Order: sequence, then C-alpha cells, then structure tokens
Amino acid sequence: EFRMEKLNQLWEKAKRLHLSPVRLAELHSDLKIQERDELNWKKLKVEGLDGDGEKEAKLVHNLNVILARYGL
Amino acid sequence: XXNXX
Amino acid sequence: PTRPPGMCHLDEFQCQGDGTCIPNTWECDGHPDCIHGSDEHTGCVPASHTCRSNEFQCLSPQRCIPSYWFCDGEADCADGSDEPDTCGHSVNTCRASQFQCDNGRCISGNWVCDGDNDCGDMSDEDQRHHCELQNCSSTQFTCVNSRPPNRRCIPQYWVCDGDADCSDALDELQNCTMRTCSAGEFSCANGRCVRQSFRCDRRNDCGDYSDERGCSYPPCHANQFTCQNGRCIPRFFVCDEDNDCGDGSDEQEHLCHTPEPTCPLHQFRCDNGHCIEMGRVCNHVDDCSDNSDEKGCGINECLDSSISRCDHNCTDTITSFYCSCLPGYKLMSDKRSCVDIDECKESPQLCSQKCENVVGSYICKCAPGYIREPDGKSCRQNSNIEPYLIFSNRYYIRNLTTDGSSYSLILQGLGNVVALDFDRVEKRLYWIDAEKQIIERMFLNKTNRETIINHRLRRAESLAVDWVSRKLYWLDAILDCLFVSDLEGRHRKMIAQHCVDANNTFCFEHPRGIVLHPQRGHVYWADWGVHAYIGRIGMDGTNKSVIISTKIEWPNAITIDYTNDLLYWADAHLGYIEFSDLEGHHRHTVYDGSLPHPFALTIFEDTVFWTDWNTRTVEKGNKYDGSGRVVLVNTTHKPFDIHVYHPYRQPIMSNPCGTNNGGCSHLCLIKAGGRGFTCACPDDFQTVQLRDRTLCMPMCSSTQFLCGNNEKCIPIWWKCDGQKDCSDGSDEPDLCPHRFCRLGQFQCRDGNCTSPQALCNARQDCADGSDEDRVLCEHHRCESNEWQCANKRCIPQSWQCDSVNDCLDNSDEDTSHCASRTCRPGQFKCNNGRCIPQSWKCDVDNDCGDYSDEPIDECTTAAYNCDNHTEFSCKTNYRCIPQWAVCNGFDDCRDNSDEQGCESVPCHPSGDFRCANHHCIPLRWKCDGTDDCGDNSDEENCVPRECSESEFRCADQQCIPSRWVCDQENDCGDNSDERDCEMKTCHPEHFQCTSGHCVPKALACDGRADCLDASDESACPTRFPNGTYCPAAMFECKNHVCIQSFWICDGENDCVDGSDEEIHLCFNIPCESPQRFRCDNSRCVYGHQLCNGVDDCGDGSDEKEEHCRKPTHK
Ligand SMILES: *[C@@H]1O[C@H](CO)[C@@H](O[C@@H]2O[C@H](CO)[C@@H](O[C@@H]3O[C@H](CO[C@H]4O[C@H](CO)[C@@H](O)[C@H](O)[C@@H]4O)[C@@H](O)[C@H](O[C@H]4O[C@H](CO)[C@@H](O)[C@H](O)[C@@H]4O)[C@@H]3O)[C@H](O)[C@H]2NC(C)=O)[C@H](O)[C@H]1NC(C)=O
Ligand SMILES: *[C@@H]1O[C@H](CO)[C@@H](O[C@@H]2O[C@H](CO)[C@@H](O[C@@H]3O[C@H](CO[C@H]4O[C@H](CO)[C@@H](O)[C@H](O)[C@@H]4O)[C@@H](O)[C@H](O[C@H]4O[C@H](CO)[C@@H](O)[C@H](O)[C@@H]4O)[C@@H]3O)[C@H](O)[C@H]2NC(C)=O)[C@H](O)[C@H]1NC(C)=O
Ligand SMILES: *[C@@H]1O[C@H](CO)[C@@H](O[C@@H]2O[C@H](CO)[C@@H](O[C@@H]3O[C@H](CO[C@H]4O[C@H](CO)[C@@H](O)[C@H](O)[C@@H]4O)[C@@H](O)[C@H](O[C@H]4O[C@H](CO)[C@@H](O)[C@H](O)[C@@H]4O)[C@@H]3O)[C@H](O)[C@H]2NC(C)=O)[C@H](O)[C@H]1NC(C)=O
Ligand SMILES: *[C@@H]1O[C@H](CO)[C@@H](O[C@@H]2O[C@H](CO)[C@@H](O[C@@H]3O[C@H](CO)[C@@H](O)[C@H](O)[C@@H]3O)[C@H](O)[C@H]2NC(C)=O)[C@H](O)[C@H]1NC(C)=O
Ligand SMILES: *[C@@H]1O[C@H](CO)[C@@H](O[C@@H]2O[C@H](CO)[C@@H](O[C@@H]3O[C@H](CO)[C@@H](O)[C@H](O)[C@@H]3O)[C@H](O)[C@H]2NC(C)=O)[C@H](O)[C@H]1NC(C)=O
Ligand SMILES: *[C@@H]1O[C@H](CO)[C@@H](O[C@@H]2O[C@H](CO)[C@@H](O[C@@H]3O[C@H](CO)[C@@H](O)[C@H](O)[C@@H]3O)[C@H](O)[C@H]2NC(C)=O)[C@H](O)[C@H]1NC(C)=O
Ligand SMILES: *[C@@H]1O[C@H](CO)[C@@H](O[C@@H]2O[C@H](CO)[C@@H](O[C@@H]3O[C@H](CO)[C@@H](O)[C@H](O)[C@@H]3O)[C@H](O)[C@H]2NC(C)=O)[C@H](O)[C@H]1NC(C)=O
Ligand SMILES: *[C@@H]1O[C@H](CO)[C@@H](O)[C@H](O)[C@H]1NC(C)=O
Ligand SMILES: *[C@@H]1O[C@H](CO)[C@@H](O)[C@H](O)[C@H]1NC(C)=O
Ligand SMILES: *[C@H]1O[C@H](CO)[C@H](O)[C@H](O)[C@H]1NC(C)=O
Ligand SMILES: *[C@H]1O[C@H](CO)[C@H](O)[C@H](O)[C@H]1NC(C)=O
Ligand SMILES: *[C@H]1O[C@H](CO)[C@H](O)[C@H](O)[C@H]1NC(C)=O
Ligand SMILES: [Ca+2]
Ligand SMILES: [Ca+2]
Ligand SMILES: [Ca+2]
Ligand SMILES: [Ca+2]
Ligand SMILES: [Ca+2]
Ligand SMILES: [Ca+2]
Ligand SMILES: [Ca+2]
Ligand SMILES: [Ca+2]
Ligand SMILES: [Ca+2]
Ligand SMILES: [Ca+2]
Ligand SMILES: [Ca+2]
Ligand SMILES: [Ca+2]
Ligand SMILES: [Ca+2]
Ligand SMILES: [Ca+2]
Ligand SMILES: [Ca+2]
Ligand SMILES: [Ca+2]
Ligand SMILES: [Ca+2]
Ligand SMILES: [Ca+2]
Ligand SMILES: [Ca+2]
Ligand SMILES: [Ca+2]
Ligand SMILES: [Ca+2]
Repeated sequence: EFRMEKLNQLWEKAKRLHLSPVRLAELHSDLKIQERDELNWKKLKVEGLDGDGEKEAKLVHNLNVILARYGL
Repeated sequence: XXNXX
Repeated sequence: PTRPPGMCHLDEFQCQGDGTCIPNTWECDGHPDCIHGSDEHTGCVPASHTCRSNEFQCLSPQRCIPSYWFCDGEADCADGSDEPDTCGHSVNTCRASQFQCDNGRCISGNWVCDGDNDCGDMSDEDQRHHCELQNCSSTQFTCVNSRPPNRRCIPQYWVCDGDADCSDALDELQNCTMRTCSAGEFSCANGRCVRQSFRCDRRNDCGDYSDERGCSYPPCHANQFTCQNGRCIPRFFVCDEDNDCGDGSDEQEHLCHTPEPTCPLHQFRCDNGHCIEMGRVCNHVDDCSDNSDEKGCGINECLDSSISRCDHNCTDTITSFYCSCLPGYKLMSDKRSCVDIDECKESPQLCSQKCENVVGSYICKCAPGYIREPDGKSCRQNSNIEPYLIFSNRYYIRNLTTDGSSYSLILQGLGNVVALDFDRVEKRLYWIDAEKQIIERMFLNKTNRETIINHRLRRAESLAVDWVSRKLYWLDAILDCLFVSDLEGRHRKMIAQHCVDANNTFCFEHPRGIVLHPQRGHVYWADWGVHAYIGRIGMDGTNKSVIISTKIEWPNAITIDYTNDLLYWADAHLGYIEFSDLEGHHRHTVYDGSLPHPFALTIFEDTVFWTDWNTRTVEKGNKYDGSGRVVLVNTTHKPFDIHVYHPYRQPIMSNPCGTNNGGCSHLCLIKAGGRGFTCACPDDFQTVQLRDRTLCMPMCSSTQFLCGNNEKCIPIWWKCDGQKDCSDGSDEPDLCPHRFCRLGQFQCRDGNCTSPQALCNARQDCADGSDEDRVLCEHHRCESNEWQCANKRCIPQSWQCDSVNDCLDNSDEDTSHCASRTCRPGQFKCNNGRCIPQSWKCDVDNDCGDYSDEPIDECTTAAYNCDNHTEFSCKTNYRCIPQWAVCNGFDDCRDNSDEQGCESVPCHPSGDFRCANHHCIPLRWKCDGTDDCGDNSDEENCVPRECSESEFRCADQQCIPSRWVCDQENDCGDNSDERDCEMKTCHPEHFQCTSGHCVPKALACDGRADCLDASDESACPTRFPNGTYCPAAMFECKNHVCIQSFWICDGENDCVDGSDEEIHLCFNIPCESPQRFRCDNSRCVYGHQLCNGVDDCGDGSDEKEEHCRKPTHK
C-alpha cells in the first residue's frame, strides 16, 4: 500500500492501537498526503537540488503533530 | 504395531 | 575336478543354445561354430519569458521542470505528454545517473536499501541488492532476534510502550519487566499479558508464542481454504501466485491446474491454443490468431533438403509436419532428431535374464548355467537339480517345492525362527531364534546341530551367509547396527552404525532384511523407521550410501536375483513389489499396491516367491509383471524369510582371501567393488595399523577376561564355570574356585549369586560388595546404546538431561554436561539439553519440555510438508502422521482429525477384516483370542483353530507349544497340560522326575531341587571325594539337596525332604529379635511372621499381643 517502510510501520501500529476507524482513516489521509510531500523531499535530497532543505522541517513537524494529534 | 514380530 | 552342475569350467566357454561347453579359443573368432553362433557375439573384437533553458515548460501550475525529470515513469508537472510521446520509450535504458530498476522506471542509488517503494513495485530491495542488516541510530532500538519479513529497527518512541512491536516483542521486556497484570488479560509464560481475544489465533502477539501454544484451532469456514499447516485463507486467495500461508499449500502445481480441453477427434485446434472445428482449417478464413489455419493450404515441409532436419522419417498434415523415429529410437526434446533406446535400462522386462544394448534393437542373453528356450527371450536352468523353497514358521523350518506339490518339515520345536539362510559349500543351514536370542546352524541332512552365537544378541532381525568369504552378516534392531562374523561365530565386529546419508536423515532405527552381493562387495539392507530407506555398505564397512528413499514406508523384504543384477524389495504398507538397478535408478513396480503385507521375497529364474503375513500365505508369480500369481501354501503361523535353495542362487566366485585368510590376523573382509580385501579386528580389539600389516591389539574392559591365545575376550562372569569358552582353555584354570552359581550368573567372593547387570551399577548387591570393587569397575565399559556416568554406572543413551536422577550423582542431569554434549547422529537437540529423534521436531507435541522442538514460525513453513505418498496431514494443525494411523482407534493428530469418517475408508480387498466399527485390521488378527477392533467384533462368531505339528491342545481347545507339557507348571489355565505325565516320554535331552514331570537335563545333579519332588537330586553320585554332596558353606539336606546355610529353619520349607526344619537344628541357629525370634516351641520363627494372624508355630505365641503390639510405635 504505502510507499515507505515507516508509514507502513505506523499503519500496523495504529491498528495495534485499535483506534476508532474515523480517526484511523484520517491518519492515512494525513500520511498519504505526506507521502507525496516526502517523495519530492527525497528527489530534491538525492539530486541535491534542495539547497536550503526547506522541505524537511515541514514534514518532520507535521509527523510529530500527527503523532500527538491522533493518540500515538 | 502391525509390523513387529 | 568335475564340472559344476549345468555349468562349465572357467577354462572353457558355454554355448547358449544347448548348454554345451567349448574352449574359449572358439569364441570371438568370426566363425559361428556353436549351435546358434553364441560364440560369435558382436561384442567381441571386429511565453518564453516564464521558464528558462534548464527547465521544461508546463501549463497550469505555472511551473517549469528539469529535462531529465520527464519521461522517467510519471508525469512530473501533470503533463499528458510527459511519459507517452516526449522521449523514446526504449531507445535507451535509463542511464547511469539513475541505476537500472525495471524497464519502465529507474532508481538513483540509495533507494535500493531504505525499504520505500522506489521502483514502483518494491523490487528495489529485491534479491541481494542492499540492506542485509539495518542499523539504529540514537532514539532507535534494533529487533536483533528477527528476520527480514518482520522488522529490524524501531524508535525509542515504541520501547516499553503499551503495544508489542518487534518480532519477539523484546522491546517491551528490556529492563522494564513490570509486574501488574490481572485476570482481565491472558497471562504469558514470560510474564507479559495480552487481551483474551489475542489467544489461539494467527498472530504472534506475546512474542513468547505462549498465546498460541497448546491451543486447539476449530476448523475453518466453508469459504475458507485450509493449508497443510492449519492456516485458514480465503478461497479467493488460492492460486493467485502469492504464498498466502507460508508452506505453499495454496500455491502448488496440480491444485492450481487447468488442464487443456481434450478435443480428441474432429475439433482441430490451432496453434494459438483454442479448440475449433476441423473443417475451419484452410477454409480461406483467418479464424485463428495469426494465420494458424491458413498456409494458403499446407504441404509437407520436410520435402525441401533438411528443413526442420527430420533425422529418421517424416510425415505431414493439413497445416504442419511431424517427424518420426524407427522402433528402437526415440525423439528427444528438439522434436527433430532421434537417439538410441537403452532397452536394458529403459525396459528391463523385455529380456528374462540379461540384456545387451545395440544401436536400434536389443539382444537377450543368459547367465552361465542357463539356456535360452526357443522363444528367444526365456532362459531355462540347465542343472538337473530342481530348486525348492525353504521358509520359516515361528516353530518350524519347512520344505516346499517350487510348484507347491510337496510340503514337509525340515525342523520343528523351535522358539521363534524369524530369519534363515543357507550355505551351499557345506550344505549347511543357519537361522535366528528370536525367542531364545541365539543363532544356530545344522547340516541339511538334519545332523550336527549347534549354536554359534548366544551372547549380546539383544534383538537380531535378519541374517545372510557369505558363501565366498565364509562370513556371516546379521542386523540388530536394538543396537541399530550391522554385525559381521565368521561362519563359526567368532571375531564379531561392528561394521555400521548411526546414520548413512551425509545429512544424517536416514539412520539405523528399525533394520530388517539383508542381502549380500559378493560380486561387487556390497551389503544391502532395509529400514522401516520414520525415514524408511534401503541402504548400502561395502562388505568391509565402507561406501555407506542410500539407494531408495522415496515412496517407501515398510520395506520388510529385500533380495537380489544375481542374473539381471536387479535389486528387489517389497513394501508392507504401500503393498507393492518394486525392482530397480543396483544404484537405485529405473524403478519399476511389479504389483501396484495390491499385496496385503509381504515380509520376504526371493527370486528364481522367472518367478518371484514371497511370504504374506496378513493372509499367512506363500505366493509366487512372474518377476516382471506379476502375471500368473499362484498361492503355494497357507499356514497357521506367520511365514518368515523364505529362501530358494539352489546352487545357482549362490553363484561361484573366487575368494580374495584364498587359502591364507588374506594374511589377516583375525578377519579378511571383501573390499567395496569386490576386487580387494581388507583386514579387520573384532569388537574388543584395537587396530594399530603398521607399515605392512594391521595389528589387532587386544583391548578389553576390566569386566572382561582375555583368553590364552588372545583369540577373543569374554565377560568376567564367563570365567570359572562349568563350560570352557576360550579355545586355549584358560577360561577354566587349575586354580579355579568352586562354582556355587548357575550358568550366566555372577558369583560373589563369599558364594552368593547375582545377575550380571548387578556389576558396577553403584548399588552393592553381593554380600561382600565385590560387584562394586574398584579393580573390577575401574575400566568398566558398556554397549553402544548406553551412556556411562562418571559414577561408572551405565544408563540408556536417551536417559540424559531429562530432569530425572537416573544415575545416583546426577551426572546425567549435570548442567555442565547438559550444555556441551551433542546428540548422536540423526537426533535433534533442545535448549533444555534433551536429545530427541529428528522426527519429533515440528509435531505439535511438546517433547523438549521447553517447546524448542516446536518453533511455530519455522514448523509451519514449506520445509516440513508431509510426504504425500505415505503420510496424512492433520486438519487443524501442522502435524503429519503415517497413513496407517488413520482411524486406528487412537487420537494421533491431537485433534481427532485422523479418526473422522472412517466409514468412507475401504479395507484392502483381501488382507483386512472389517470390524463392527469401520476400522480395518489385519486378517491374521481374526479369532486370535484378543480384542483388537476395540469392540470385540473380531473375536465374536469364532471357532477355535486346529493345532499344528509342534502344538498340543488343551481342554479349552486352545493350542500351546508341546514343550510346555509336563513342565511342573500349567499354561492352559487348568490341569489340562499336566493331566498325566507318569506314562509319557518327554522331548529328548530332558530328565524325567519320578513324579512324571520332566526338566531340561542340565538341571540334574546340581544341588538345587529343580524337580518339584526333588527327584533330580535324590539319586546322584557323591559330589566331593570324602563323600559330601555340598560344599560346607551350603547345608546338606538328607535327600542330597544343596541349600544356602542361612536358609536353615527360617520357616520356609526349603528342602523338599524337610531336613531344613529339624527342631534340634532350629534351636541352635543364631537369631535376632527384629529379624528372627524364638517361638516357645524352640523354633526361631521369622520376624516378619509376628502379629501376622497366622499360626506359624503351634501355640499362637507369634500372635500374642503382649510382645508384638507397638510399645513405642517401633
Ligand atoms: C551331511 O552332509 C554334510 C555335508 O555334505 C556331510 O559332511 C561331510 O562329510 C564328509 C564325509 O562323508 C566329509 O568328508 C571328509 O572331509 C575330510 C576333511 O574335511 C573334514 O575335516 C577337516 C579337519 O579340519 C574339517 O575342517 C572339515 O570341516 C571336515 O570336517 C577328509 O579328510 C575326509 O577324507 C577321508 O575320507 C575320504 C572318503 O570320504 C577319503 O577319500 C580320504 O582318503 C580320507 O580317508 C573326508 O573327505 C566332509 O568334510 C563333511 N563336510 C564338512 C563340511 O565337514 C555329513 O557327513 C552329512 N551327514 C550325514 C549323516 O549324512
Ligand atoms: C551370602 O553368603 C554368605 C556366606 O558366607 C553370608 O555371609 C555370612 O556367612 C556366614 C557363614 O559362616 C554367616 O555366619 C557367620 O559365621 C562366622 C564364622 O563362625 C566362626 O566361629 C565358629 C565358632 O565355632 C567357627 O566354627 C567358624 O569356623 C568361624 O571361626 C561368624 O564369625 C560370623 O559372625 C561374625 O560375622 C558376621 C558377618 O560375617 C557378623 O554379622 C556377626 O555379627 C559376627 O561379627 C557369622 O556367625 C554370616 O551370618 C553371614 N553374614 C551375615 C551378615 O549374615 C551371607 O549371609 C549371604 N548373603 C546374605 C545377604 O545373607
Ligand atoms: C569333604 O570335601 C570338601 C571339599 O572337597 C570339604 O570342604 C572343605 O573344607 C575346608 C575346611 O573348612 C575348606 O577350606 C577352608 O575354606 C575357607 C573359605 O575359603 C573359601 O573361599 C576361598 C576364596 O574363594 C576359596 O579359596 C576356598 O577354597 C573356599 O571356597 C578358608 O577361609 C579356610 O582357610 C581359613 O583357615 C585357615 C586355617 O585353617 C587360615 O589359616 C586361613 O587364613 C583362613 O582363615 C580354608 O581354606 C574348603 O574350602 C572346603 N571346600 C568346599 C568345596 O567346601 C569338606 O570339609 C569335606 N568333608 C569332610 C567331612 O571333611
Ligand atoms: C521412414 O524413413 C526411413 C528412412 O529412409 C525408411 O527406412 C528405409 O526403408 C526402406 C524401405 O523398407 C529401406 O529400403 C530397403 O533397403 C534394402 C537394403 O537394406 C534394399 O535391398 C531394399 O530394396 C529397400 O530399398 C531402407 O533400407 C530404409 N532405410 C534405412 C537406412 O533403414 C522407412 O521405410 C520409412 N518408413 C515409413 C513407413 O515411411
Ligand atoms: C526338500 O524337499 C525336496 C523334494 O522332496 C528334497 O529333494 C530330495 O532330495 C533327496 C536328496 O538329494 C533326493 O533323494 C535322492 O533320490 C535319488 C533317487 O531316488 C537316490 O538315488 C539318492 O540316493 C537320494 O536318495 C530326492 O530324490 C529329492 N527329491 C526331489 C524331488 O528332488 C530335499 O532333499 C528336501 N530338503 C531337505 C533339506 O530336506
Ligand atoms: C541437507 O538437506 C537440505 C535440504 O535438501 C540441504 O539444504 C540445501 O541448502 C542449500 C544452501 O543453503 C539451499 O540452497 C539455497 O537456495 C536458495 C534459493 O532457494 C539460495 O538463495 C541460497 O543461497 C542457497 O543456494 C538448498 O535450497 C537446500 N536444499 C533444498 C533442496 O532446499 C542441505 O544442503 C543438506 N545438507 C547440508 C549441507 O545441510
Ligand atoms: C562408493 O560410493 C559411491 C556412491 O554410491 C559410488 O558411486 C556411484 O557409482 C555408480 C556406478 O559406477 C554411478 O552410476 C553411474 O554414474 C555415471 C555418471 O557418473 C553414469 O554415466 C552411469 O550411467 C551410472 O549411472 C553413480 O553415479 C555413483 N554415484 C556417485 C555420485 O558417487 C561408488 O561406485 C562407490 N564405490 C565402490 C565401488 O564402493
Ligand atoms: C489355502 O486355503 C484354502 C481355503 O481357503 C484351500 O482351499 C487351499 O488348498 C489352501 N492352499 C493350499 C494349496 O494349501
Ligand atoms: C503428491 O503426490 C503426487 C502423485 O499423486 C506427486 O506427483 C507429487 O510430487 C506429490 N507432492 C508432494 C507434496 O510430495
Ligand atoms: C566335481 O567338482 C565339482 C566342482 O564344482 C563339484 O565339486 C562336484 O561335486 C564334483 N563331482 C564329484 C563326483 O565329486
Ligand atoms: C517319548 O515318546 C513321545 C511320543 O512318541 C515323544 O516322541 C517323546 O519325545 C519321547 N521321548 C522320549 C524320551 O523317548
Ligand atoms: C563320591 O564321589 C567322589 C568324587 O570325587 C569320590 O569318588 C567318592 O569316593 C565317591 N564316593 C563316596 C562314598 O564318597
Ligand atoms: Ca567361433
Ligand atoms: Ca516523467
Ligand atoms: Ca526503496
Ligand atoms: Ca512496544
Ligand atoms: Ca495470537
Ligand atoms: Ca495464493
Ligand atoms: Ca481457418
Ligand atoms: Ca537399443
Ligand atoms: Ca531400534
Ligand atoms: Ca515414513
Ligand atoms: Ca498393508
Ligand atoms: Ca566358562
Ligand atoms: Ca551392584
Ligand atoms: Ca537422567
Ligand atoms: Ca515435538
Ligand atoms: Ca489414529
Ligand atoms: Ca483379535
Ligand atoms: Ca505346562
Ligand atoms: Ca537340580
Ligand atoms: Ca528354612
Ligand atoms: Ca505368625
């Protein structure tokens, strides 16, 4: 399903938390939109085109607040 | 069993 | 000398057509001087301001993208022309800046590792790309005890949290190890707890697998396919090319098969693979994929020179060709060329005796001593000696003709003859008596019977006699070994033990059946253990190998025909007779699973003879196809080890050890391959190999005695007794003490007697304790099936590390030993230290105690699938059981799966008897006298069976062996077998007491009263010179009976005369109140008979309460 290993890990562990389906579904929609965000981060990282690294803070803090918001 | 002696 | 029967001297050559002998110089000369040219065989000698030049223009988001971004696998700026028609699709690979990963995408290096789907199909981390063992930085922890398909690295955000993460859930243990857990959650062995719903399921929730161990899974739903390991999967998942349950039960060749439609006649399908009518072909209509039916209209394609290169012959059809090959030639996979058939290997049954391959056809020939009958293929034996069968019942060795016309007893009265073999050189016969555990031999004219082996024969199974090197080979099923000895029974040597294959998968567990092939120096044997096989070893103990290991469950029988050199064996469970080459290749079934229970087979000419246990019949038939099956005889007892007696079944061969014992000191054994020979030493000898000879240095334990000539060494209790055992005679020296005990029994230094097992068992048993003496027990050694504690007491090899104090000083259970020891080859080792059979691994049952033998993750993989030829797979778990355990009346699958629906199970048509319940039992178990069906349906409606020659009939009409008649004890349950003996003569070499009963003669005039009336001692000459019959230590009853001195007047009527209980002797015997106290009639009553309620002495003083109640509770 998800591209990255870490999103899959969060997805199995979210199911291990037996969270409510509406909360659990909103988790993936926030992570799947982050999936497209991380992909452009990663492309600009290996190619080195992200000379300022602006795309890293905005998904790191988003993941942190995602963990806090949804009860993880 | 059935194969012993 | 003369000429061998029906053969010729090696100095000459045998004609095939008439069996006449001519010199070899007339062979291979080119002139067919024989009757049919058999001498001359052919085998002889012959806008633009919004973007920049570095970026590709896009419309809607007002973006501009680099030139290498587009046409990589996705539309970077949502451009519909990005992928399809902007770059060449495959004019080039995606170049070095993006490493190759699939054709439609490419990968820029590190992505082959991280675990993110960067090639579009996860194939970035495929094969052996990268990331063999991932690492964890700060705020991360590694799941070290894990495999690729679970996890290896997790953050501290999940260590000692509320939910297990790693494979073994070590993240929650760490140093945390909390206490609080209540009844609201299931409790695991390691201490962690989980919700009750997470018990007995498909997930490893607790890490320790405690939530799964011991569970009993209910069966799956109707829409749920079940795998062999017990995992339920949706039936939609079946045959989707994904291993949905690990073991691959849902992804296998024939379950996921869609056989193509037959369309046998008409219905001419075209080459694209769909069936269409025959008339549509070349109907000028393109109804098939690509002109499959229209070649314009077809013609033969072989007509042009070497097109398709049909090697032998060609033929055409409406739209194709097909080459063909002449008989004796087969086409190979290229569909154009032909190769020669090796009919001697591909189709052995064409020639009756021997085959020679020719390019094209084949020629059949006969071994020397056989002539080919005018049919061109069937050889006939030329000797004027007619063969006859020799097979063994439990009590008899019986003589039966090949056609079954005659039937007579060779011998009778034996205990249990389980095997036999013959020697044509001395016209002698050998057999194993399993009841007496001895090996005997006698001439075929029924004289000079003798016993050659009688010691350390725990359980012998089968024997074979080597006519060339004069060696005797036999198998032991308890020691799991193959022994060797000369025909006289000396120089015993172990030549095989443990396992055979390099993987130690096939090991000696249940040896049975043996056949020698001295021409190539090989011994073939069979084992019907869990991993049944047919092994092979050289006659000298080299070249261990496995011949047959597949489609074999119960190989009771094995033999070689010596004329075709084919190996023959039979399976009792699968019920077949199947033959193969000497190397195990090119197997062919004679009987396809139709035989009830064969035990031994043998070959002669064209006929196989086998003994059947279930029908108790001897049967014969053709050796190649089984036609002409005929029942020869049918007996009351089971038949064992049939043999065809004929000199052609032991072909003449030169002896490598000829007339010199090969120069070997003790044993000369034929080398593997037959050409050479190898010197060997017996069991208790050390092979100190020298420069040009082998030294057999004696090496015998402190409980053994070395004979005078160093010819052998024998147990220490065999020294100083009645019989001379050594050849030198040092067994019985002049300075030999008196022998107080019987044969085969250790004698104490003070005259007491004890069994040999009492020697060096750390429990002193002799009066002096001499059985545990330091000099005797210093170098004690025991059998290969036992392990010796440092206490120097021997226990069975499987009694180690079982939390049971089998030895006195816990040396078997010592933790240091239980961690460093190995298991013997073929056995599995537990973390507990237990050694268990390899079959016990992954069978649900907790055998190690620590569940080390049941790793649930590994036991459910494809590596432990049941052998579908012989084993039945349990429904609700991964256990496999043999097919013969199915609905036998016992829970073998631990979920009662094998006992479900036995009504649908049909019995074998002839060998079984259906019970009242739907179980099938062997027919030999009908009316046997014991309930075997579980409901007494086999023994109901029965009639007693008639007695045989060696049996005697009781009043209850039940037959017993005649040896039990008049032996002082009743066996019929009443007075029947001792009804009268006074006017009856009894089996020879037996002494008849005056009361009519008779005992073995060796028990006469030996002190002990072995007759009931002591008549075996009442008339004997004076044992000692000065007139005495007993040594002083023993007492002498007036009827000449010897008696231990301390038995004097102990209350037991020990002398049958009664001289033991004279009051004048009784009064003066020393006594002690706790053991022997005086009754007021001057009789020292035994202390155990006080307050017993019985008048052991005639005034009741032994029952008076005053001195046998408890004064201080005593
Ligand atoms: C049942 O069948 C068996 C087997 O056929 C018979 O046993 C054979 O009996 C014959 C006699 O009829 C034996 O022949 C004699 O062999 C001697 C040499 O071998 C024996 O002695 C050596 C000594 O070490 C042993 O190792 C060996 O095992 C043998 O015991 C010869 O020296 C004898 O020669 C003498 O007699 C012949 C004529 O018979 C004369 O020409 C000679 O000059 C000389 O006087 C003799 O040839 C034969 O050896 C036996 N076989 C075996 C294996 O021992 C049984 O006799 C037979 N029983 C019955 C009752 O039918
Ligand atoms: C195994 O078989 C042996 C056979 O010996 C039994 O062991 C002891 O056997 C002796 C037989 O003599 C028992 O009786 C003992 O006799 C000794 C000899 O008597 C001396 O004195 C007389 C006096 O006229 C002389 O004529 C004679 O020549 C001797 O000089 C006594 O000396 C013994 O008493 C002493 O030794 C025993 C242990 O041997 C002690 O128990 C006594 O307290 C005392 O010190 C004795 O009278 C003797 O009883 C047998 N032993 C025991 C313990 O009973 C074994 O009994 C038998 N196995 C078992 C298990 O019973
Ligand atoms: C008719 O014939 C029998 C024998 O044919 C006689 O029985 C013998 O009687 C004598 C005298 O009692 C016995 O000799 C004594 O044996 C004692 C026990 O030793 C036994 O065990 C050892 C070791 O295994 C054997 O070597 C030995 O043979 C015995 O089996 C010894 O201990 C005696 O020596 C003791 O006394 C002397 C002094 O006399 C001391 O100096 C020694 O140190 C020692 O303490 C003695 O050797 C003989 O063993 C008996 N033999 C049998 C077979 O029983 C009958 O007595 C005889 N009948 C009549 C009426 O005379
Ligand atoms: C299939 O093709 C093969 C290969 O040609 C055919 O074998 C050939 O068959 C012919 C006719 O039987 C044989 O010819 C005969 O040869 C002898 C000499 O040996 C000659 O005296 C006869 O007059 C005759 O010509 C030929 O030997 C044989 N070829 C070989 C090398 O074996 C076969 O007949 C074809 N089969 C069919 C059914 O088409
Ligand atoms: C098992 O049974 C077979 C068949 O009954 C026995 O074969 C018989 O063997 C004896 C001894 O070789 C033969 O006796 C001989 O007969 C001839 C002719 O009458 C006589 O001149 C000889 O002096 C001798 O007495 C007998 O003919 C032969 N029978 C057959 C059918 O071949 C065999 O001996 C038995 N085996 C055992 C171990 O008892
Ligand atoms: C005892 O018998 C076993 C089972 O037949 C033998 O195990 C064999 O071990 C080799 C090497 O581990 C396996 O080859 C492996 O194949 C995989 C691909 O499937 C590859 O990725 C590995 O690099 C390796 O080449 C082989 O599959 C396996 N046998 C079978 C038929 O599965 C073992 O060799 C025997 N004795 C020993 C030395 O333990
Ligand atoms: C010692 O043990 C080995 C294993 O049992 C024996 O080797 C086996 O010998 C047979 C007969 O020579 C071989 O069969 C032949 O193999 C060749 C190909 O090498 C093939 O062209 C023939 O048609 C035939 O199948 C068998 O393969 C071979 N097995 C192996 C792998 O060793 C050896 O003969 C034994 N030595 C003795 C004489 O004790
Ligand atoms: C086997 O038993 C049958 C009866 O069931 C009998 O007719 C036959 O003669 C026996 N076989 C022989 C030839 O001994
Ligand atoms: C199962 O048996 C078939 C024959 O019916 C055989 O071809 C196949 O190899 C066997 N498969 C297994 C699991 O051994
Ligand atoms: C002649 O020699 C052959 C060799 O196989 C046999 O021993 C045969 O028994 C002999 N014949 C006689 C009559 O002694
Ligand atoms: C006595 O005769 C019976 C019947 O004939 C048995 O054969 C028994 O074996 C005989 N024993 C003796 C000692 O002659
Ligand atoms: C008893 O037999 C012994 C054995 O040595 C003596 O020969 C003795 O003479 C025999 N007779 C008597 C009366 O003892
Ligand atoms: Ca010739
Ligand atoms: Ca692109
Ligand atoms: Ca990746
Ligand atoms: Ca956790
Ligand atoms: Ca679970
Ligand atoms: Ca599947
Ligand atoms: Ca067509
Ligand atoms: Ca051929
Ligand atoms: Ca065994
Ligand atoms: Ca098996
Ligand atoms: Ca069977
Ligand atoms: Ca002896
Ligand atoms: Ca003891
Ligand atoms: Ca133990
Ligand atoms: Ca187990
Ligand atoms: Ca069962
Ligand atoms: Ca029964
Ligand atoms: Ca009796
Ligand atoms: Ca006696
Ligand atoms: Ca007594
Ligand atoms: Ca009493």
